[PDB]
Amino acid sequence: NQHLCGSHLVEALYLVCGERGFFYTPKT
Amino acid sequence: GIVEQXCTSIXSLYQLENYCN
Repeated sequence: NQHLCGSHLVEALYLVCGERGFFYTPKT
Repeated sequence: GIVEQXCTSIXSLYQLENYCN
């Protein structure tokens, strides 16, 4: 339905990944 | 990368979780 862009994307990563942080491409 | 997958295209919570450390 909706696209995740801009500040919305970074804030969603904050919640989904939590304190562990994230990568620019998947680690597997 | 993620802009293509999530902003230009549609990405699920499952795909977003693949970027987590």
